[PDB]
Amino acid sequence: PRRAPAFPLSDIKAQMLFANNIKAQQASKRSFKEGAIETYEGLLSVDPRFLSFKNELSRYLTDHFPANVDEYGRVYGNGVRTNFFGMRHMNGFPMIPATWPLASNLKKRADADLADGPVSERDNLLFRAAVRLMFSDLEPVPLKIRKGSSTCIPYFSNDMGTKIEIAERALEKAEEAGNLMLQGKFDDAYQLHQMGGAYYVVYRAQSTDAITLDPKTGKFVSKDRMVADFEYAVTGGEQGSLFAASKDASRLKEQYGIDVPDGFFCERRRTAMGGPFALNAPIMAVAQPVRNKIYSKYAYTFHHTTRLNKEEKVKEWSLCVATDVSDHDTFWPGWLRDLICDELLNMGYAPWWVKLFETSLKLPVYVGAPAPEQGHTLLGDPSNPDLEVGLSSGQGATDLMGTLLMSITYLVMQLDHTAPHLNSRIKDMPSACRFLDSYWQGHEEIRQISKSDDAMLGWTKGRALVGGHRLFEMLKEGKVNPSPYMKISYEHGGAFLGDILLYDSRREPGSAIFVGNINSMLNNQFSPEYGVQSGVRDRSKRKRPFPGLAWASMKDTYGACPIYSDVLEAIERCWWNAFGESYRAYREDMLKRDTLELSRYVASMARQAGLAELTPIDLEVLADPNKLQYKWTEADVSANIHEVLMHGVSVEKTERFLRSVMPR
Ligand SMILES: [Mn+2]
Repeated sequence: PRRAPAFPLSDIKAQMLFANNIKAQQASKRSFKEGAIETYEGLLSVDPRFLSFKNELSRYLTDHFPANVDEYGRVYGNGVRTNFFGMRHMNGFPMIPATWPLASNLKKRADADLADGPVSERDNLLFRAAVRLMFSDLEPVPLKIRKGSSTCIPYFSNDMGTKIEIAERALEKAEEAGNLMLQGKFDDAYQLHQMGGAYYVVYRAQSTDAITLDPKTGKFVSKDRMVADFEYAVTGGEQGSLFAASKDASRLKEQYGIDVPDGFFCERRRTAMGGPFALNAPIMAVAQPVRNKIYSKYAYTFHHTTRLNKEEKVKEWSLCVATDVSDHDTFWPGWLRDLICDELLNMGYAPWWVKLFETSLKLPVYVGAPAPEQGHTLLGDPSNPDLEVGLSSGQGATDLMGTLLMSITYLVMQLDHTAPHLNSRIKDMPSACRFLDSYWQGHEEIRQISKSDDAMLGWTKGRALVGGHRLFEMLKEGKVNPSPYMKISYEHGGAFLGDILLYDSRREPGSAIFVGNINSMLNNQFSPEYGVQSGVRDRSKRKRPFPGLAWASMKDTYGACPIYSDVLEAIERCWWNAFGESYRAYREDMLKRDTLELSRYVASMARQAGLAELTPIDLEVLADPNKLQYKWTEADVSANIHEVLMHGVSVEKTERFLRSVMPR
C-alpha cells in the first residue's frame, strides 16, 4: 500500500505555490463547487420545461432513432451509437460523492497485469526507438501561452505577466533548479524559482452517462461510476473501495428542494488536476515543435482536422480498426519514465531537466472538497515524491504519452499477431528508425491513425492482412487481451474524435464513411459542461464564448451526419413542444448576439464585418475554445482570435533555453 503522505491542507508548501492572495488562499481553502451552469445565458441547467424538452428529446427520438452499429462495432444505418438519454442528468449538478486518486496503480497494472517493461527486448528497442525519434530532430519556434489562463498551481494568478516571470526565470535557471532537485533541493527552486510543487484536483464533468431504458418497466440506468476512496487511493488500490457516487436528484429535491423529473441524475465528476507551468514551458517549447514535427515529418497518423483529413487516408484501407482504450491516464508505466529519462540522457537531454520531468511526472497532489465534508487533504511529499498517480492533467504533453504507448502497443500488437515475420525488417534500432519513419509515413500494410487514446488502424493487399483479420477477431471477442500495458478493446460503436466511421453492407473502410456526430451536437447544445460566469466585462475569462456560432455552423459542422436535417426537425419541433417557441430564432439571435459581443472584441475584422475571416473549424473553436485545451492543438486557430485567445512568447529565450535543454 504505502500511503502517499496525507499532509494537512495547511502547510507552508501549500502556501509556496499559491500567491497567498484572494484566489490563492481561497483555492487552498476551497469548498466543494456546485451550481447549475447557466447552460445558456439567461438559462441555467435547471429549467423544468426544458427538462421536459429533454424528456421528449431523448425519449421520442431514441425511440425514432435506434443506433446502427454492427456486431463488429463497425457502424451502419442512421449511424447512431448512443442513447440520447445521456442528456438526462443534472447537467449543472454533479453526481456526488467523488473518487480519491491513487499514488500507484502499479499493482493495478499488475491486475490488468500491465507489463513492467518490454515484452520482447526487441520491443524494448522499439520503445527506445519511438523515444529515439520523439527525441530527435528539432526546429525550435517561439513558445505561446493562453491569455487569461490562470497560473493555477502555483500562484493561481490570472495575469499573463506572472506566467511570464515564471517561465522566463525558468528559462534562466531551470538548469540550476533541476540540478537542485537532482541535489534534492526541491523546495529551494520551489520557493525561489517556485518550480514544480503540486497538483490541485479539479473536475472534468462527463456531460452524459450511459442511461439505459428498460423495455419491461422504463428504468433509466446511467452507467455506474465506480470510484476510489481515500484509502483505496493511498493504499495504491490496496485498501479502500470502489463505488458509485450518488446519482440521485431527489437528494437535491432533498437539499436544494429542486424538483426531480425522470431520468435526470447528475453529471459525472471526472477529476483533472492543475499544476506548475515553469516546467511546462520547456514542454510546449519542444513538444509543440515536435507536434509540428510529426505533423510535418509524418502527419498521416497524426494530422487532425477535417473528417476529410482522415477519411481520405482511410477509405484507402482494405481494413480499418478503431481502437478502444482503458483508463487512459492512470495506466502510464513508470518504467516507461525510466526508459524516457534513460534515452533522454543517452541522447544528451539535460539531466536537470530530466529531473524536472520526473519531478512533475511523480509530482505531489492535493484534494479539495470531493464531497462536502471531504478532502482538503494535501498529498505527497515534495521532498521525496514517489507518486505513480498516472497521467496528471497538468501536463499538456501527456497527449504525447498517450499517443505514444497507444501507437506502440497498437503497432506492436500488429507485429504480435499480424506481422511477426515482418519484424525481420526490424533488425535493430536503426531499422526501427527507417521503419518508424516509414510507418508514420505509412508506407506499410499494417496501419493506424492516432491521437492520445483515440485511434484507428488500417490494412491492404500484401502478405500480412489475414492475421489482421485474426487479431481483429480476437480483440472483437475481447475474451483475452494480448496487450500487457493496456486493456485495449475494440470500441463497439467506435469513432475517432467524433468522426464516426460508417460502413455499408460491404462493411469496408472504402465503404461508408465518417460523420460528425449529431448526438454530440446535441451535447454541444445541452450536455457540454461549463457555465460562462456572465458577470464579467470580458468573455475571455468565460468558459464558453459563443454557442450561437455552432448553431449556424451546424450543417457545416455535424451536417456530416446524413440524417442531420431530421435532427433539425426534431429540435425545433421539440422546442415548440417545450417553450413553445422558435429555438430557431432563439439561437439565431444568440448567434447574432455572439457577433455583437465579439464585434467589439475584434478590431481587424472591422466592425461587424462578418465571420468570413474564421474557418468553420475555427468557428468550432469559437463556439468551443475549450476543447483546444484537450482536443485542438494551439496552432489550429486562425491567428486573429488565436491571439485573442493566446499570447506570444519570445522565440529567443526559449531558443537558447532549448539549446541548453536539447543535447545542444
Ligand atoms: Mn471520434
